[PDB]
Amino acid sequence: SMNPPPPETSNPNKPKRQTNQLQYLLRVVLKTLWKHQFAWPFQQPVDAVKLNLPDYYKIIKTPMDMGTIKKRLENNYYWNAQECIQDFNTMFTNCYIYNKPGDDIVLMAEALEKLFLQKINELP
Ligand SMILES: COc1ccccc1S(=O)(=O)Nc1ccc2c(c1)CN(C)C(=O)N2
Ligand code: NA
Repeated sequence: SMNPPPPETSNPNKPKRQTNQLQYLLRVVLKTLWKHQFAWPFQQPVDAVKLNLPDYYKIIKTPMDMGTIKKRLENNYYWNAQECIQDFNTMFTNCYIYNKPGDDIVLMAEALEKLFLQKINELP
């Protein structure tokens, strides 16, 4: 039932880059998912305590969320767009691993993932 430390959004010895694809990821891909009606459960690390998911971090070993991704993009944390896309991917996959098909949270993820894949297709 306890919360690990959240994923790092800074790392001084990690090599950083600003690519036009990273800037799109923040301006278009994240900005869009963030405003969606189903974004709220993914805007911060899962709080296993408040949300009574005491098995969450017993099951999910690579947690990720949009609050973390957003800060990482804001902190120029990534080397390339693929690293960032990978964090979105981890976020979705965790949801599908942890919860059951037909859970409301799964239908939420599923709608953001459809939207995500549509906005990523238009990646410059
Ligand atoms: C039943 O609780 C919920 C159902 C749908 C959406 C959100 C909630 S909750 O925020 O009250 N609790 C919740 C319940 C389950 C999850 C999560 C949150 C977050 N998450 C990423 C996950 O994978 N499972
Ligand atoms: Na650098």
